[PDB]
Amino acid sequence: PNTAEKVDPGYLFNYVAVNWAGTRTGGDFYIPLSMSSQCQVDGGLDYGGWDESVYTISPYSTGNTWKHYYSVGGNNLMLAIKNAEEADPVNHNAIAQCKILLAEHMYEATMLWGDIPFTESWNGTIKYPKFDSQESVLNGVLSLLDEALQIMDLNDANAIDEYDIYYKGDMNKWMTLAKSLKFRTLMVMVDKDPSKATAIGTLLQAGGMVSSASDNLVFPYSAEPGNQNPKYELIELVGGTQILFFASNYMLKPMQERNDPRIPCYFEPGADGVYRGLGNREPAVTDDKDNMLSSVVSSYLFRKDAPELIYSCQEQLLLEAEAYARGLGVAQNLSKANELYKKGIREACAFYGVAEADIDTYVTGLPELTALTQEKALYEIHMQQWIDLMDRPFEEFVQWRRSGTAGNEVPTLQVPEDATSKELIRRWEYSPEEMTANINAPKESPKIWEKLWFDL
Amino acid sequence: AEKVDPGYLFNYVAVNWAGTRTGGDFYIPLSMSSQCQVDGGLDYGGWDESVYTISPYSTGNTWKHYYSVGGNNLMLAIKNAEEADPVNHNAIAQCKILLAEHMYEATMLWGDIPFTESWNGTIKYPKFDSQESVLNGVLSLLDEALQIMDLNDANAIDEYDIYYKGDMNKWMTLAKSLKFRTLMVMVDKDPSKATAIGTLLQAGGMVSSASDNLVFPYSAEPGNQNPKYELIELVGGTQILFFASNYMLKPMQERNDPRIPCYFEPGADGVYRGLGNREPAVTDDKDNMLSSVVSSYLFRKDAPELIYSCQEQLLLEAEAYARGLGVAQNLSKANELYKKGIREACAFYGVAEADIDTYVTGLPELTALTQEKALYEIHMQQWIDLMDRPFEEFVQWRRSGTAGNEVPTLQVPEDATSKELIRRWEYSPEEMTANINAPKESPKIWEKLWFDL
Ligand SMILES: [Cl-]
Ligand code: NA
Ligand code: NA
Repeated sequence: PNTAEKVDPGYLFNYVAVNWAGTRTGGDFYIPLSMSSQCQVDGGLDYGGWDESVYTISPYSTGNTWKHYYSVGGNNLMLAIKNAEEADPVNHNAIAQCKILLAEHMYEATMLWGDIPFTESWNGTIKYPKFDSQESVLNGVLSLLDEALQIMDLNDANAIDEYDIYYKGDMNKWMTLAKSLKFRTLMVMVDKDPSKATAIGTLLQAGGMVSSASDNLVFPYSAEPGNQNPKYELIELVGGTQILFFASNYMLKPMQERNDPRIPCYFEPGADGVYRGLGNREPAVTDDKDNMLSSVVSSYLFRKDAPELIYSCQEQLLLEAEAYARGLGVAQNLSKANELYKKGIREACAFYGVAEADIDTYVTGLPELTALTQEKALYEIHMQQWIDLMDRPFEEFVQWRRSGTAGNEVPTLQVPEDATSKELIRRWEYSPEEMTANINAPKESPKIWEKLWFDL
Repeated sequence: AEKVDPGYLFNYVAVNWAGTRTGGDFYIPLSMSSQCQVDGGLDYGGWDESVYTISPYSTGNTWKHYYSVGGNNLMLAIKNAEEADPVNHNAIAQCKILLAEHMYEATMLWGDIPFTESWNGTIKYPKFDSQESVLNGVLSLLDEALQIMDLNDANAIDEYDIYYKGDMNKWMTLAKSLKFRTLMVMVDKDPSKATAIGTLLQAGGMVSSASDNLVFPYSAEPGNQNPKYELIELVGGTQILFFASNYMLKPMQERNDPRIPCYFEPGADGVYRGLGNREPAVTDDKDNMLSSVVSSYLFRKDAPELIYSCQEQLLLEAEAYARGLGVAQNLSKANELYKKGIREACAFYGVAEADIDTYVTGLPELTALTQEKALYEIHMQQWIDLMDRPFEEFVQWRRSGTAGNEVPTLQVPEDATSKELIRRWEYSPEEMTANINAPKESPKIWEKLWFDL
């Protein structure tokens, strides 16, 4: 923490950004979350055959991911903040930028592990930091974001700019993002802490939150060697043919019932031109000539320059729609909900490259939320959220758990047949290094089916 | 996993292997635990590995490299080369040499490990082979490589061979040298290897000049920078994490070794001075560094990662002649090779020719020493050569002596739990959990491996 000397905040910020994206798109994160959440499937043991399909998350995967949030990301964001505080002139915007990423790092960590270190982390005086409750951590996330919004200065050109790969130092975009991450985090907490409804309402009244694609928080991979999306390498190592990630029936069937024009963007068809999916661990279907008849996840999503989307306007717009449908700090309003639902679906389809005319057709044909019961309207919003997040398995897993209380999650999932667990997965076990080295860690890790605080 | 280019896989392995060897989860554990370097105390480096606390992530990441990243893909590359038309015999040789070297490195950390049953679809949970099996397996792979290799076939891994660009004469020279090195590792525990060592010495054609070195060339190009540079950039670009160990510096000073300025930076007063394990780095009242840090030049972006060197080879040859391993004991020959190896060592680190001459001139002739004292000086030169190559250093230190006569003599770190010097690593968490044929308990870090007496 204080062992390092003078380090440029921008260098550190970008190092964190690159490794964070590398982590989110890596095999020790993307695969566990996609296969365990069942938003994708592995095509059985002959193909993907991922242990994570039956809830076996490797201790290397938890350790590598944990190492990123605490050593690679957290430690260096804190260091960047310290250098920005100590600079002359004080770089207020750099502090805001770094605090927003730090907030998002701790948010992601607690949504996997629940109770985790935070308040005592990155402290030279504390050898072995205590574990904070998820409730503490999530309120800590909100505080960081509010601290960022307070210290930020839109009339100061000084910021992390050349080393800000997200927004190039445009503090209006960081402001817009910080508010949106607040809103998202509040939506995560509001089932367990209903008193958050008020703060949600206040943000909805204020506006100025992520609303179009230019506002997206996205890490841009490129074709340049050295900045290629790790997902490409994953497929190159098995010959360049995408035979590891398959269309899950939990994803494809709802899309087919709604005639969703994203199907060709999310999946490749079978050899006959037909899109067809698979259950968890169901063997991929081939003909006698060994042609693939099952749908695989689109190879386009595993290309070298595939972007890594961290927070999107679709995501925001469908959450706003949900808030109005549920009347969270605002009067229940299915008219406004419908407007935002339609808008979110348009931005979703646009992001994945659906043609304008096909978007129009899809959105036109979808029932107005106005014409449904509040219960059915909310179900359709939740389903659209589930559809939106197939290629964003971390957000998907949060979304699925958040979507319902007392077994009413959308969509309804079955426990994988060959899993030890009798119940659906709800969290990750703690990393081996933290369990060994930290004397203030739990002696025992909670089981993977034990709900986290936010999850009812 | 279907049709894949062997060259693509080979290069992917090479890059990640170098990335692993120069990474903080390998270089730091080995340098700090072996005590060929020190951390300057808790205010500076403050590395847990100084007190033998090797993280379960570090063992897991390293293990993952040898088995998943390296081994699995080398096997896959070999399979694709076997199935190609025409059969790419040289690619197979190239891949087998690297695979041998991967298993060699793994057994020298963990002892008994999977090998014969690894990378097999029919075997869920592979058994652990004895180190003896693995090391003989390493020799077999190298011999298989030398046999299948074809010097009249232009076809090989060339554009994707970052080491030698497909020059199979260099791979031949290397394979023989790795055999020799591996035999030297085994000969204390298995003295019958002396004969095979003798045979290789008679034949020659082993690594002898810098162009023969197996080295991964990092560059200034973003995307191929040495991880050690990033490590120092993250703490401000000033090298305050790796410090001169007294176990390294003092022997160099008593011999007036001209590598001192290449290995270290002097203190602010121009004096080179070292530190004990975990000893706090010394500063003046003005906060200038008076202790010697490891040279920042060694942490530059294009610092090469040396995997097998001609110094290393030449000092081992010198040792073999000094000990009479399959050849008649011969301190004249040993002296010739010792002098030669020291010259190549100093040259590698950029010592000026005149200063090399002075140093080698001033060193006693092995001829004029007892065989015991001559061997001690060879061992000390080997220890000096490997400061910035901590994996090889740790092998070297353990191999250097039997029954507590290692060179140099080391003390156990004060704040370590262990009562004895470190000898191995504990097994990775994933392998202990997932493999039902793994040991229930990991051996303790002070329990000698098979080769180590
Ligand atoms: Cl900048
Ligand atoms: Na829930
Ligand atoms: Na020994």
